[PDB]
Amino acid sequence: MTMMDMNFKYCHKIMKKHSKSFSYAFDLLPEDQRKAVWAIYAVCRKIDDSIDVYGDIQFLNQIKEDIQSIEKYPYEYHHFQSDRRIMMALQHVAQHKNIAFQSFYNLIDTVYKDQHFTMFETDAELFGYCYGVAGTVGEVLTPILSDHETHQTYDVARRLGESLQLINILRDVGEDFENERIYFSKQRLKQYEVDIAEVYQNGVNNHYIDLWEYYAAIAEKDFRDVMDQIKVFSIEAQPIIELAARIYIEILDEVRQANYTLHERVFVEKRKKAKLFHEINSKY
Ligand SMILES: CC(C)=CCC/C(C)=C/CC/C(C)=C/[C@@H]1[C@@H](COP(=O)(O)OP(=O)(O)O)[C@]1(C)CC/C=C(\C)CCC=C(C)C
Ligand SMILES: [Mg+2]
Ligand SMILES: [Mg+2]
Repeated sequence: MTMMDMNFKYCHKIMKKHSKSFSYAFDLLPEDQRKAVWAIYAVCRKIDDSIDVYGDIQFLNQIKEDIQSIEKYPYEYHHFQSDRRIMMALQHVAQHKNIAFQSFYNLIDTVYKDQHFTMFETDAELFGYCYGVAGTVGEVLTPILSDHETHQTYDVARRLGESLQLINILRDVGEDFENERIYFSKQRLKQYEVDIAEVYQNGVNNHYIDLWEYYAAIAEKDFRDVMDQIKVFSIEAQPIIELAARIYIEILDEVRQANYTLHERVFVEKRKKAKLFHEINSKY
């Protein structure tokens, strides 16, 4: 029951706490891959949460320097500046897998940027943001969840990450609005004649529903194209990745069934998640 085990179990704790869908899915991987996913998760979570620690970029620059120490000196003992437990585990993972460190740097730049948030002019900017926050995560995970990483593998993984993020945005419209974030593009908002503030005030309508469903068709189409290439991923990871996706896809029906409410976070019941997994296991 070693010190390293304790490091991973802490990372596990962070993921079960914060990520109900992805926890449920990725914990079903073999031990060595699921532990690698916990570690990558906890690093990404620290990066995403780092600003509201003091109020400024301090903890974030520490995280980055810790990651750069590992990249540069993967086998030396580091006195980590941010979170020792998470960084020891990432270092362990890096000694065994070809981590794309530039994908973590991309994620971190995206977090820096989001301080001076400004709304996206076009869907092209929005999709670029999706890459920064979530495509990158797919990239980091690639060597973990596939046997032989090629460009096709990274591509599928990126596309998956980016559509899960688009689903995320689609679940959290109202919550995001309260935090003075709107993610739909000004182009697409103007086109559908939608003022998010107005809809947060007055309830949904046919305009907002149409704009919401525009982006949903994009996420679902991207989901289907990923599923068609599921076989880039190792045989053990295939069903797990399919479940993670299906669960997050189900969030879209949850939004619908709640009439596109901007005043709560909808969710897929645990008992539903198990149903989807049952469904997926028959196939496999
Ligand atoms: C490392 C791992 C599993 C996740 C990343 C953990 C973090 C925190 C990243 C910081 C930026 C953020 C917040 C991104 C959003 C994750 C959901 O937020 P979370 O808060 O956990 O859950 P929920 O909002 O539902 O409560 C997201 C949608 C990206 C999901 C992308 C995946 C999974 C790659 C798919 C490709 C393959 C599997 C090849
Ligand atoms: Mg969360
Ligand atoms: Mg969100």
